[PDB]
Order: sequence, then C-alpha cells, then structure tokens
Amino acid sequence: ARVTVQDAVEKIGNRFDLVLVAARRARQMQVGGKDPLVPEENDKTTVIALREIEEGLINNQILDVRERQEQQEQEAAELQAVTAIAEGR
Amino acid sequence: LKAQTKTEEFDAIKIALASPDMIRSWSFGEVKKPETINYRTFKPERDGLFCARIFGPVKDYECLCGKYKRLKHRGVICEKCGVEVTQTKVRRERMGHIELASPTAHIWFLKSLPSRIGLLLDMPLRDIERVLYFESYVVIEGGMTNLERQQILTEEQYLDALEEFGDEFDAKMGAEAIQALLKSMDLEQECEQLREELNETNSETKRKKLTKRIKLLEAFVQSGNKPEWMILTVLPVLPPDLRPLVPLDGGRFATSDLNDLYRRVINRNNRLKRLLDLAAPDIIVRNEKRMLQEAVDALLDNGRRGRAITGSNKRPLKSLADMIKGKQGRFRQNLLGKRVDYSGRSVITVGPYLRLHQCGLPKKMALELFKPFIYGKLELRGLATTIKAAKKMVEREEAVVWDILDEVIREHPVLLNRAPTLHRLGIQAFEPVLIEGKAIQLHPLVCAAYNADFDGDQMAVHVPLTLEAQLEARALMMSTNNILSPANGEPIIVPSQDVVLGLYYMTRDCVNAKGEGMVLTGPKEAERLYRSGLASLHARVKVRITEYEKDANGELVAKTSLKDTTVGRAILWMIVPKGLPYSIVNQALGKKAISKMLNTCYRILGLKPTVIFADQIMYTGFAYAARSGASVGIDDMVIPEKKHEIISEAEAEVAEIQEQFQSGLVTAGERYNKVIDIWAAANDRVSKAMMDNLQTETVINRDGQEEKQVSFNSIYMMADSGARGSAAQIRQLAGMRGLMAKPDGSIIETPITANFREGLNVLQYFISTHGARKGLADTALKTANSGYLTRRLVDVAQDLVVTEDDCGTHEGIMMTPVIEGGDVKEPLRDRVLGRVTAEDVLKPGTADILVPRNTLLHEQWCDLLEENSVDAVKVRSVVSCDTDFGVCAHCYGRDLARGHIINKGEAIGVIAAQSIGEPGTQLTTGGLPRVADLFEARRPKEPAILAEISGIVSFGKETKGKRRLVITPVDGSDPYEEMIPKWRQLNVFEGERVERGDVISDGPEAPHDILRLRGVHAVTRYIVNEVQDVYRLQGVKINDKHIEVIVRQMLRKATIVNAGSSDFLEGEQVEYSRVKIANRELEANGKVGATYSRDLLGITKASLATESFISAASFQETTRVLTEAAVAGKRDELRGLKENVIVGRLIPAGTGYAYHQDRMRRRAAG
Amino acid sequence: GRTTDPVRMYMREMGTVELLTREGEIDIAKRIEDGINQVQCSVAEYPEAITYLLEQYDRVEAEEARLSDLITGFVD
Amino acid sequence: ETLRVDPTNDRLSALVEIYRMMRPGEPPTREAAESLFENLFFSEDRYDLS
Amino acid sequence: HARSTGSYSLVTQQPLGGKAQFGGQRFGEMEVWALEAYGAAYTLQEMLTVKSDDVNGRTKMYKNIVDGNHQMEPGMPESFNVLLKEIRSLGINIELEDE
Ligand SMILES: [Mg+2]
Ligand SMILES: [Zn+2]
Ligand SMILES: [Zn+2]
Repeated sequence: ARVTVQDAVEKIGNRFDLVLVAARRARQMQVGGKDPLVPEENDKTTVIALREIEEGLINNQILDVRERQEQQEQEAAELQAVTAIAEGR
Repeated sequence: LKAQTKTEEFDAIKIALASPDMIRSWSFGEVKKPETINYRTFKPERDGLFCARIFGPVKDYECLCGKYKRLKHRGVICEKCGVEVTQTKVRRERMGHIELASPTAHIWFLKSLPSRIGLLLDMPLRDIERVLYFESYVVIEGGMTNLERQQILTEEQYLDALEEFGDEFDAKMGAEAIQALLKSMDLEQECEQLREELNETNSETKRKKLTKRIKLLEAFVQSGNKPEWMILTVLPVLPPDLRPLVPLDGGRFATSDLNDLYRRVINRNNRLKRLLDLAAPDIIVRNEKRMLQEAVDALLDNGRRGRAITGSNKRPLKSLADMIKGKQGRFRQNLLGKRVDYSGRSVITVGPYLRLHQCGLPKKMALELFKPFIYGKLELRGLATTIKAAKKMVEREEAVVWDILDEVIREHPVLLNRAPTLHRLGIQAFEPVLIEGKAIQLHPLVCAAYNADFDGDQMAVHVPLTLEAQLEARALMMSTNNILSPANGEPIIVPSQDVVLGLYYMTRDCVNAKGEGMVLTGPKEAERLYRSGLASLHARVKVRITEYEKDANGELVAKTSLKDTTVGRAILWMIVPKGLPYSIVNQALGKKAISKMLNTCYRILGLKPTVIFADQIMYTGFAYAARSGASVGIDDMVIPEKKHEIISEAEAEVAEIQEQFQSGLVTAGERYNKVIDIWAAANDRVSKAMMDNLQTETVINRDGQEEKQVSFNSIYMMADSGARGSAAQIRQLAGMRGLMAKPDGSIIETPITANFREGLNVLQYFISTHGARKGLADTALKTANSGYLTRRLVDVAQDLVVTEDDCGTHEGIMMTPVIEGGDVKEPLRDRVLGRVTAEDVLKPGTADILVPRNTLLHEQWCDLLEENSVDAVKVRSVVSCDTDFGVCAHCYGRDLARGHIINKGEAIGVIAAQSIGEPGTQLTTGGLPRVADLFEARRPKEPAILAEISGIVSFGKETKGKRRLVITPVDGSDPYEEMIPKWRQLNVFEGERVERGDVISDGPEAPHDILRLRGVHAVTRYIVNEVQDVYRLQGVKINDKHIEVIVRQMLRKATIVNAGSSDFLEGEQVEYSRVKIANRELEANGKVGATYSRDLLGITKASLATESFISAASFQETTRVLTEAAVAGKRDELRGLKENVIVGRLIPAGTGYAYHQDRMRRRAAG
Repeated sequence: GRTTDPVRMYMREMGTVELLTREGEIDIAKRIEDGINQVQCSVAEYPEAITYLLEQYDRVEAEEARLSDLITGFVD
Repeated sequence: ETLRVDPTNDRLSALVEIYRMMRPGEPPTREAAESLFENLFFSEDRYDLS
Repeated sequence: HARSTGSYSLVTQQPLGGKAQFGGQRFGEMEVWALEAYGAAYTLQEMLTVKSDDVNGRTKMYKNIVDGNHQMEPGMPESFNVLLKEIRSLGINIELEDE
C-alpha cells in the first residue's frame, strides 16, 4: 500500500487540496473514463492516484488542461450536429 | 437570466414571524375534527389530525377510498374523497391549520424573559396577562379625553369613563385587546417622537432607556415582522407521520402527546364557535377563551402555565418546544450524537506483529461491514448472477468470497475510535488486516494516543464509504501521518513500557561479564558474538562502527571509528538509519532518551524513516524484553535495613514533645505541628534510605576485589527506565507509606509505619480507605470537569480556521526564557521553536542578519540562534494577527502532526481547545479550577489594585468605607480620584510616584485590569504564563500557541469610546470595528475614525456571541434564541462550522474550505 | 390575587352572581314568555310570513316536501 | 424579635397564614385552617414518627 | 458487534437495531470535533448524512457502493428537515433563502 503520503504532500502543498486532486483523479479512473498514468500494482484508484501525484504527472493544473481540451473535443464532434439546429431561427 | 424557481441548492436561512396568510400557505386543509382514526378500519377520519385528504394517502400511490390503486394515476384527486395519489412520505411533509375563533397570544413571545409583546408595546407583563385573563380593561388609542393610551382601567372605571366619553375613547380586554394595541401601533411616529424626547432632556436615567428603545423599534421595523403577528389568528398543525399513531404488538397503539394537545385545542376551539353561535353569557364564552388560550399555550410550550398531563398518565405531555429542545443538553441531535451505518465495535487486543499503519480486523466483522462492496464486486467479476444471488453466496459464507473480501479490504482504510474522544488523535485510520477471532488488534505504539489499556477497553470501527473519505482517511486520519502530538511537537508514537524495558536492558552496562574489553569489526559480529552465548548482551567493549552525517549540503558524509560502547548498543545500532550519530544509542536509553532518538530521526531523515525506525524499535524492544527474562519477585522489593531504627528515633521525638506537652512547655497546636514535622521528616529518611540501598547496592567484582554500579534489580530497572513504576510507588512498596488524613483533611499524626511488602493492619488499612475513595471520586469527577472545559473551549473557538496565508504584520510578542527565580524553568528554545520571527534579529554585532524577518524557525534555525547568545526573539502570535475572521498560517506557527508550516484551511481553534483539554484530567489557589478561572477571566476573591495613572499620589478624605486616593500626574489634569477602602492594608507610598499598573496593594489581580491599565500584550502574557504555570507544574507540555488562540477569542469584543459611525458604548467585534475604521481613515469622511477600547470577555461569555442562530440554538437556551432571532428577522448565512454540521452540509474548514470559499466568492458576485 | 389557573379566574367570576330566589325564577320565566311571544306575534303580523307558509303547504301536498319539515305539529 | 416580625395576633390569625401558606391562592376558612393544621402533625392518620 | 445496513427508526429516520441486527455506533459531538480538527469534511458529511440520517442518501449511496462508484449525493439530513416542520409548526416562519 501507500504507507505515507508525505511525498504527495510535497508536490502540491496544502495537504488538503492533495486529497481533493487525488479524489478527482481517482474518480477519473474508478468510473472508467480513463486509465492509469503509472503501473497498476492492484493498488486501488486511491493509491494509484496518489502515486500519480508523487510522480508529478498529476495535479490541478494538468487535470484542468485535460478537461478543457476534452470539452473542445466534444465541440469538434457536435460541431456539425448543433449547427444543424439553426431551427432556432 | 431567470435565477431559478424550484429546488436549487439553497444558501443561508431566514427566520421570522408568520402571517395568518403565510400560515395558511403551508396549510393544505383545515383540520376541523379531534377524531383520528375510524376505530375499526383504521383509515384516517376525514377531516382530522390524521387525514388522507388534508395530508396524504395512507399507503404508497393509493387512494383512500380504494378506487384509484394504480401507479399510473398520480396527479389525480379522487372524486369520492380528494386525495392525490402520491408516495406516503408526503404525510411526513404536508402541513395544515386551524382557524381560531378568538385571537390567541403566542406564549413564546409572552413569556420570553424580556417579554416581546410587552416591551414592544412598552407595557409591563403583569398588566398584559391581567388583561388577557379579562381581569381588567386596557385603553387603546385613547384620543384626547382623560386617559393614557396604554392605561388600564377596571369594571367600574370603564363604565364611568364610558358614560362620560362615548366615542373618541376606546378600551377592550383579553387577547383581542392586545392584538388591537399591536395593530394600532405605528412604529414610525414613535421613532420621530422618541428621537426628539431623547434630544431634549439631559439625564442618564432618561436617555439610556430612550436610546435603547428607539434602536429596538427601528430594528423591529427593519424586519419584516409587524406587531399583530405575535397574536395567533391561525394555528399550523404538524404533519401526521411526525406525530404517528402507529400500531404495536398485541394490537396495541402508541402515539405522540402532540395529538392529545392538538385534540384539546381543536375541541375547545370548536366548542367556542358553538358557544358563540348559541349566544352564551359573557362569563361562559370568556372561560372558553381562557381555556383555549391555555390549550394553545400548552400545545406550543407546556409549563409556562399549568403543565397539562397526558391521558391517564401523570407525566406531563411533551410539547413542540420540548420537541425542539430535546434534553441531556444543550444537545440538538447532531450535537449529542447520531447512529451511523457501516460501523461496529468490540473488545481489543494487542497484535505486536503489526506495522503501525495497520490493525487486525475480525473476519466476520469485516464481512458484515463491507457487505455491499462484497456484493458489487462479486457480481462485478461474475461469480454471482445477480445481487440477490450475491447475498445468498455471502450468507452461505461460500469459500470463494473470502478471496473477494481480501480484494475489497486491501487499499481501503478503516477508522478506529475509542470512547473518551479528547484530542483529534482519538480517531485514527488504519489498514484492515483480516484476522481470525472476534477481537480487534490495535498497534501498541498507538495505545498512547488512544489512552487505551488492554483491560477490556472496546473500540469502534467505521468504514469510509465515499472515495473522498478513503483519501481523507489515508492522507489525514492515517496513523502514520500523525506521529506527533498537536499540543507539542514531541512524538506521541514514543514506545510505552515493555519495549523501553527491552531497549533499556539491551543498552545498559554492567561492570563485568563475558566479552569484556574485546574488539570487534562491527555490530554484525557483535550480535553474532552475543547470540551464540560467547559475549554478554551488556559488556564494555570497543567496536568499529560507521556512522553517517548528512551535514554536507543535502548529502550524507560517511565516517568510521573505534567506539567505546557495549555489545548491546552495538547490536541496536543496526536499527538506526543513516545520518543519525552513534552518540544517540551509546547512552542507557531511558523512556526519555528513546523518545529524543525518534524525534531527532524525524527532524533529520523525514517521515518514512521515522515510521519504519519506530516499528523496528518496538519489535526489538519486545523481543529483547522477552529475552531479558525480567520479572518481579517478593524479594525484589528491598526494605531498608535501617528502617526500624529510623522509626524508633522518630518515635522518640514524639515522646519528647509529648512530655513537653504534659509539662506545659509546648501548647497543643504547636505540639501538633512538631510531631507532624518529625514524622514527615522520618518518611523522607526511610525513602532516601531505601532509594540508596535499592539503587546502587549491587556490589560486584571486576579483576580486582570490588566495584559498585547501578542495580540490575528488576523493580528498579522498571521505575528507572520509564517502563512503569516511580520512586513514589516504589517508596510505598518498601519504605513506609505516607501520612493519611481524616475526611476532614486534618492530617493524622501517626503515619502508616508499615508498607505493602510488610502487611498493613486493620487500622492502617481502614485509614488508607478514605484516601482511596476520595481518590476515585475526585478523578471520576475531574473527568467531567475536563470535558466541560473542552466544551466551553471549542464553543468559544470553533469557526476560527486558518483563512489567509500571510497577513503581513511586524507585530508580535517578545519571547524570552521564563527564567523563574531559580534557573530556567523553561528554555527560550521551546518557546520560540516552530514559531515565526516577527522581525530580523541581530548578532551581538549588527547589520548582521542571521534570521531575516519571517522565517519559520525550525530546529536548525533555533540551534543557530543558540550558537550565538541570543536572548530574545520577537514572535508573531495568533493574538496579534491582522487577518479578520480567522488566522493567517504565516502568523500561527508550524505546529501540526507534521513538522511543516500549518496549511490553509485547517481549523486551529478546535485542535487548540482539544489540546488544552486532553491533559486536563492529569491536573490536580491552583489546579484545574485555576485554569477555568483564568479562561473565564473571573476577578479573584481578594484582588489588588493598580495605579490608574502614573505620577505622584497621596491620601485624602476619611473613613467612609473608603479613604480616597488622589492621583497627581505631572502635566495632566488631576481629576482621577479613586476610592480605596481603608480597612485593607495598602502598599503604595504616600510620598512617592507610581507608574500606571504599579502595586497600590498586594494580592492577585483581575486580568480585566491587566488589559486596561497595562495592555493587550501584557494581558495575553499574564493569561498564557499563568495557565502554563498550572500545566507545567504538573509536567504537562502545551505550546503557548493554543492558549494564545483562546486568548484571541477572549478579547474578541471591544467597547467604543469616540464616535462618527456607530453608537457610543456598544460592545462590538474589533474585526468589524477595525475593518470599518481602516476603511474610514480614507474615503468616507476624510477621517471620522472612531476610537474603541479592548474588552476581555471570559470564554463562557465569549461563546455567547455568535451571529448564526442555528449555532446559538445548539448550546444555548433554544427557546429564547429562536424567539430573540425571529423578532429581528435574523437571517443566518451559515458560514461557521456548527451550523453546517447541523444542516448536514460540508464543513467550511478542511477539505471543505475549497468548496465553501469557492462558493463564498461566487456569492455576492457576478 | 389571581393565581391564574383559569379554574380560579372562573370560580371567582361566577362566585359574584347571586343565587336566585324561588319567586325570582318565576320573574325571569315570565320575562322569557313576554320576550318570545313578542317575536311570535310580530311574525304573525307579517303578510309574507303567512303567504310563505301557504305556498309551503302547497309544496307539501304536491309531494315536494314532508309534513315534518314544515310543522312540528300544531297545537295537536 | 421573632414576635416583632410576626404579622399575626391571635390563634386563628396565625392559622389563616399557615393555611394560606400551604394551599395559597384560595380563600381561607376557619374549619379549613383548623382541619389542615390539626391534620398535619397532629393526626393519627397523616403523621407518624413511628 | 457489526452493521452495514439495518433497520431504521420511524419517528426520525436513524439506524435502529430491532432484529438483534445492530444499530450502528453512535457518532457523538467529540467524535465530530475529532473529524473537524482533521481536515476531513467528506468523512464527516457522509458520517452524518448518507450513513445515517438521509433517507434518500443512504440507498442512493448503497447502489453506488455496489456499482463500484464511490460518491455521495447527500441532500439534507432528515433530523434538520423535521426540525423545520417543528419550528414552523409554531408561529415561527423559517425559510430557506435564495439559491
Ligand atoms: Mg482502562
Ligand atoms: Zn377515493
Ligand atoms: Zn497573522
């Protein structure tokens, strides 16, 4: 397991916002919209997320940028769908 | 954009008086009948207290008459009896009403201590009630005739005044009268008139009252309540499922008393309607109005009239006010407690094999606890066709599921809690380890924090369901993440007893044994030498060791040498990781040193190494303690060979003094003191005999004839190491035990001359008994007192949380060593450690900045400080923080379970209160009451007085109970003249000058004075130093920080002096004031700024001040709080903790800070 | 004074009223007779009060009502 | 001095104050005061030290 | 003793053992303060909402627990919701402002 979180608290400061970010990420994995950024040892989404924090590939900034990209990915698809909704006129 | 209409997620809450029409808004029908159910078919009788038509269907999606039974028909109101078919849950929701015939007073507003209707109308209570009972007539809108508007007449007087004054004079009686008064009342006119009246007459008596009243009136206008509202036209009825009739076994029924009450109200009201339509005499209808008023009053709040008793049962029926109040408090049901799913408990056991990050969890318990998880997983993999089948599998306890439970358990921590939760460490999170048996296994090192012995204490487990709770449990509540007390940076994971006897027995040296004086390549072959029996565990030996030092820049230096040590120390060194010096293990390793080892290890190598180190220390401690073969025999307790002789001589003294008393040479009292003194000395003699004998009397041979060292005697090693026992108890075991006292407290002059090792006799034991019982009773009481203190404390602080980061002020308090009278009762180091420097400090020489302004002083910075001679450091305190509505992390301190600076959003007030309160049982004027007195700011019984102002003073007038002191300052006016009672012996020199805050007499002083005549830093210093005196005298470690936050809450309020915005003498928030005058100094009036004066409010008083009424209604008197808030139409915005706990939403501290802040800013914004 | 407990504020309030003399009961009763009979006679002197009763009986024998809902008996 | 603080004068004057002490609020009666007082510590029914 | 989801009390919906199926551990004020000193908001919310007092929350949660989704859609605890009716039963109008 992950016995101490201290390195994770090292990367992002607050020690609370860590729990929050890790929660968000662990949810990205748990309800499966996504997959791990680090080898799954049978560590649950909790610890996988934490490991992802330690290795500095996951924090609030990164997740925000990713989500903001995905919004536009869906805009790209529905681009032809919702413009055909010109029936608003 | 339409904001929204239907349910969004709300914020704040509002409370006010309720309209006849607004009361009708909630009502879905008028209950016209006292009847409940039919008596055979138990269906609700329409229309009554229990009704399907007014309230709802009896069963889900089913009409009462039975016509429409289908879930398809929903919004249909049945033609037969209109009942919309909808879930039966709504019968727990929908309200109703009753239209009262005559107006009725709302007893909450009549009997509230400052009677609301009364002081609104500026009418006395007795007059109002008098009128309410039809015992007198009261004028309304008297016009110009003979009579005052509020004046009260009698029968004869009313008739006379009527015969004279026709119209243009008006009087009524009863509730209708009071309602007429309230309705006729014009607040605005009163406002104008009162402002003028205020202005004209100069007398304190007049204008104080005047101003209070006008402010009250404008407050009630601002509302929105209007006066008639205090009088009830319409009476709402509580939804029936909230006062249920539900059946029982034996066909029996049980129901709430609210049905009895409501029934009474309805019956009397209907009867009044009847008596009106029958044209009954006044005497009757009046009695019916009185009875109805009594009924309504009994229903709302029972006990402010006659205390009606429930049917056939003597016990007074509980009313709506009592429904709200609850009891055993002060407890509002979020407060006292709430039952919780996914949880359990059992007896606990040891489990030393555990890493400190885990705990043994019984198989069955873990099965029942994780049940839904197990179901979902089982069918996730496909071992179970469906959830139903998954239950049947786990119910079969099929062989497969244990392997699944192994999965659901792995990364998924559980919360362990013990009964007396004091500080936050009372709950800790561990990793479940599946265990055969019904008992929970709790790591030994944690036994300290829980205060949990193994004598049958029980612990409770809770499962953190949601993901956020799992991560909160792992990153916050986790065992390994709190290794340090929040009260002080000292390790709470310190090894307890068996282990310390182990490391002590390992590292100690005898004078001689196998392997003495040989040489070995290293610890490896030292252990290898010992295990094979060649070399004794403890023998003086030189061995080559390699220590490390990280003293390069973030880099470990290696060095090796020949150390003169023992085989034991050598073996133990294998456990010490990396950078620690060999010096740490080369001592005797007592419970104290064994702790400083861990602490140093933490502050050097970090968390992880400290954790694994601690684990290893426990393991080796137990193992070697077992090897040691330590035991306790009857001969292990050695009675001094000189005891009998000491007893004899001391016994001769008593007979000397006795002969002197017989000869009259000495009086009775002085004699008593003498004999008591001689025996008291004898006790010390025997104690300091047995301690020498017990301690050093191993006399053993090395090479030459003899040498003598400290004893290997078991009980001694126990008491010495810190394992258990102490010189007092050992003294009671070998030497004579004490002197006892009768229940009086008069100390018996014949001490117990025998100890426990020898047998006590009948008398000695009987006399010991009182001391015993007083001990048990006292401690059992001090538990309660401690609890009360913690409660007062968290009530006073709570919502104070770290809010901002750096308020950026140079302000702080001047930190010196306490230096009391002897040497150094506490060092400067401990006082300044983990704190932040207010400003850059000098070397003895200057323009030399060693520590630059605000830098958390960590252990290294502190040691640099100690290298230089630095005697003083100004330190930022929570009391001086410029930040409003909280504390900035930069000003708080570093302290936490972690060594790093405090995080944004942690709630420090709570942990401060908890930290002050946890040791509170340990404390023995003095003592715990002293602490309570300090925090309550209570003026002592026989206080001193401080000079009101500097300058030369002198005595004037005479002997009127006070002989006046006339102060004479140099430049200023004289006029300060204080009256000091002359029958107290003074101090101040009649011919000398005295600075403000000097001693004009002796005796303790009230901290109010210390604040006023000395100042804020002076008073905070006084409090902190006094309470710290109380604790430190008991050997309790509490950092100044917590007491300082408590102090900050104490002085929260301040009373205004000057003007330009608000009223003259108002006690008000400094945060408010300072914000307003800082805002006022620029803009506004160029500067109108208002002066204030700091106020010291005791904790129990400061807790009283709260903006949130939901919070106040919790720990205060609920009945009064709800009224007092309702009149002002007070709108609670939540904000604080207690209210958010009550309403069941996220705590605005913690993980919640992100949310609430994010929302708080979204609010009052775009 | 008043101890509240409305049993008292009642008991004391009625306790003022004096017990009737035997003859006084007849005084009151006679007063009742006078009083009622006045409204009975005033009803008798109203033409519409007659015609209405007529039309109502005309409704009774026409089977639009019953004899119990008009008269509670005459004398007889 | 106790007497100097005594509002009463004769036996019945005291019995009134005692009865109005025990069951206050309601009009005193002679037979009532005597009955109550004799019933308190002096009745074989309502009082026993054993 | 141990319990996951048992019987519930009628008057206020709260965990109640009736079956020798046990009512869960009582989580008191001090135990709440313990959670308050730690930064754990969610542990506490779920402690006094979904795990106990929320009649919707408990079941809506349970389904997520079995679905393999750890979340909570808490809503309002039934105790406070009752207290609103009890307060409003008097001449007191207690509302929920704004949005
Ligand atoms: Mg114990
Ligand atoms: Zn129907
Ligand atoms: Zn600050």
